[PDB]
Amino acid sequence: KVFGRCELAAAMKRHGLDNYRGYSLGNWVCAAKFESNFNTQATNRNTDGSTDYGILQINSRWWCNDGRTPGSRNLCNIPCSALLSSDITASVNCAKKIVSDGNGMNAWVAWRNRCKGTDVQAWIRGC
Ligand SMILES: [Cl-]
Repeated sequence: KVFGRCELAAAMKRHGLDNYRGYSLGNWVCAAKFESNFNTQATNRNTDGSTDYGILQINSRWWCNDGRTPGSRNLCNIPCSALLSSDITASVNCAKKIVSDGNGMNAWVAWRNRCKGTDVQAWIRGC
């Protein structure tokens, strides 16, 4: 599915992301916009043989297991296929582990480059 902006904001808030580990809700909404264009089925292959999966483009080298990525660590203990559900639960649960690992939201390249330093609360304004 393709979420609307406020639709995703509300779902992410229900799933506990607002202010999680220091990151206000707008950060997460902006990240999803630029990572997946709000599409729960987005996938992108990388040079290292990994793939990024779902609404938050979770990577198959470190975080989820897709069975085809060399050096897999599966630190979220989740099959990547679950991260292509239209229900965001598994992606949120893994994102919480990622953002707790010690480098904040820097794991998300699109957030680092296109969200960080901007007024991210604009992404939840009007909702
Ligand atoms: Cl604005």
